[PDB]
Amino acid sequence: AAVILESIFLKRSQQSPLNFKKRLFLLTVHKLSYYEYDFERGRRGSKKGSIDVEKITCVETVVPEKNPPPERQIPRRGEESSEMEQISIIERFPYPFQVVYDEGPLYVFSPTEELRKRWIHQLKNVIRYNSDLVQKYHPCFWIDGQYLCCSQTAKNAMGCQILE
Ligand SMILES: O=C1Cc2cc(OC(F)(F)F)ccc2N1
Ligand SMILES: [Mg+2]
Ligand SMILES: [Zn+2]
Repeated sequence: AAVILESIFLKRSQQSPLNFKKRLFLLTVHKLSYYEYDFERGRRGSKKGSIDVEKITCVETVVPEKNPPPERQIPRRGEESSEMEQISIIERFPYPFQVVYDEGPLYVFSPTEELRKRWIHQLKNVIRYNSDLVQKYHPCFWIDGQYLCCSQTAKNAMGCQILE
């Protein structure tokens, strides 16, 4: 079923210290998938996983990390080169969004706000007919065994904030 979006994003892996990995994400009408990227040949490398779109309960932005490492900091502008600074789009991923399903949240970092907006808008569209949409979500990341927003310690805890 047609490719809706295809992007290189930094994702937080399921667990140990948190691990972030640069992966290609593919949205079709029924599946969200991710791949090791084959940079040299310009293709999808090895498929690493998939979830059914119909298992998604919620998709929203995530309050940014207070102390992000450089890989997730917003570029200052002109600190890399004099003009045409575009390679940041595969080097820096400071705009995070979350896909909630049964297991709890998947954290994905987008290199630009516009790309994050498109992914959220297209994800909301494809999950509109989902049976288990929640009207409550966590605005902050779950880190060190709890959600920063409400200190709850089940990854599948009901959201502490209502959705508009
Ligand atoms: O380590 C990981 C990264 C990841 C992403 C994910 O969502 C998916 F497939 F991309 F839609 C589901 C499971 C996992 N486990
Ligand atoms: Mg660089
Ligand atoms: Zn919360």
